[PDB]
Amino acid sequence: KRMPATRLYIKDILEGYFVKSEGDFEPNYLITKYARKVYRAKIVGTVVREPLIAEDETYGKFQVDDGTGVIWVLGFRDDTKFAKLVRKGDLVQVIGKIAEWRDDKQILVEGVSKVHPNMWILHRYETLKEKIEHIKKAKIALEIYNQYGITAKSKVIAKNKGIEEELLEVIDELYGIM
Amino acid sequence: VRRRKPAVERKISEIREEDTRVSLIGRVIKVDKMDYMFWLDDGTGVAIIESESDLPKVGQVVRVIGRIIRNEEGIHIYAEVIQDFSDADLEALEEIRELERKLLPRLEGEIVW
Amino acid sequence: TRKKIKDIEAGDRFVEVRGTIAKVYRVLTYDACPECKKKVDYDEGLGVWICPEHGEVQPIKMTILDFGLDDGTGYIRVTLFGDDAEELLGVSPEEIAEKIKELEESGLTTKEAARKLAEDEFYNIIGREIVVRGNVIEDRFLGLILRASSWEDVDYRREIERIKEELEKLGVM
DNA sequence: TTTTTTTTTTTTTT
Ligand SMILES: [Ca+2]
Ligand SMILES: [Ca+2]
Ligand SMILES: [Ca+2]
Ligand SMILES: [Ca+2]
Ligand SMILES: [Ca+2]
Ligand SMILES: [Zn+2]
Repeated sequence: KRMPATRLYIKDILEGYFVKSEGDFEPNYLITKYARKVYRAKIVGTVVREPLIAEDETYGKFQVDDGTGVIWVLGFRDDTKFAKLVRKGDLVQVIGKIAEWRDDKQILVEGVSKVHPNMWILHRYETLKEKIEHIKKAKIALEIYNQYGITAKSKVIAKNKGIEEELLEVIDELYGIM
Repeated sequence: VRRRKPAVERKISEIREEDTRVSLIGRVIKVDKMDYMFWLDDGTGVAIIESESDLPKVGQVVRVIGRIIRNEEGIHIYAEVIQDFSDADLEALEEIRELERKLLPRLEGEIVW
Repeated sequence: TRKKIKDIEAGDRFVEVRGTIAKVYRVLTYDACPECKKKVDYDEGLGVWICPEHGEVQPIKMTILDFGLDDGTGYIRVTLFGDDAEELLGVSPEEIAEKIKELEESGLTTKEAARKLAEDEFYNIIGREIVVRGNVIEDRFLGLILRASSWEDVDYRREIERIKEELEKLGVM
């Protein structure tokens, strides 16, 4: 299975809690301050600096600013090609895996392409809609967790209220991290 | 660690003293090709944008991301990024700016652990 | 009819999905019959192209584009053919055929050359937001594949209006 | 209406 790429503000990624999976094949993920488990990120911003391509072409990187935060986007080996596509000033949409290096979250480029200014507007509208949807669902799930915890009874109650069972596990994991 | 400060979205009339990097969106009304400067009008005011290399055309709708320069001659913006916002729906952008201003502080304050 | 990827089922018909191009599996061209668009065989004994349904035909180059699409709620494989694929790729099928030939001459099979050309030359298409319309078929191992009949650029005002409707349902407006 | 058939995973950076 290929889990979805979550459309988020760069601030939400930066303020999140990166989770490094111990297994060599388990995907790494991030848990936001609003208890959102994120495997892949989908952001829309402006390339603020001319890309950095290593002389030896081992890595290529570029910076994206969306107004809420600034994040680095990285492509390694042949993937350096992604960084060559962009230029300083381009308004782009980026999809990729969330990574953490030197305790700073970043995006491992899976795809980057130039977008129309109305796509940036659509991105902001969608990001806010998804955020409100998630917060309201997580608020109800938090009340269930505080009253019953992770039990067979709480899982039935969560399904009845349109809450995924996975959401209760995310809350428990976030409580353990904090 | 001086990390890049994200460009703060503002209107020309709402620029604050504490702002160091801003994002402005407007229409070009005058271009000085010798001093590499241009006049941007967003509807709320006119800002003098100093450009290093890219000069837009007169009447073009552009988005500028720049650093604010405060001198004895006034406040001018040293442009870092100039994007073509000619086909951009500024009505939709204005509507989303108001939605974010109203809803974002409420969403953050809903966290009761 | 607009449906989120999380709601898509096998056998779904006339589904409209708006999402981001996430992966490019294979880019290749094959000789096809101009009438039925099926793969034609070259007969070395007669020197002619034979279609199983129409016999001796003049072949046309058909482009195949296999990629993935993500809408924030799910992921789905997508396949585009001919003119729709050529329009998205921005490269002529004759030019793609020449590049596939160069890769095959280097010791790669047709399957290997198609995957290589998608990663090396058509990686630029990834990250692009598009609207795909088609029917969903279920592959016995590849999973759900959306056979896209057409693709088009996103109408941002239409999409923003859909989001405003969802915000009204949440009590924002 | 079509060709051909094996999904997705990590880790690497002056
Ligand atoms: Ca890759
Ligand atoms: Ca400039
Ligand atoms: Ca069905
Ligand atoms: Ca076609
Ligand atoms: Ca068509
Ligand atoms: Zn035929």
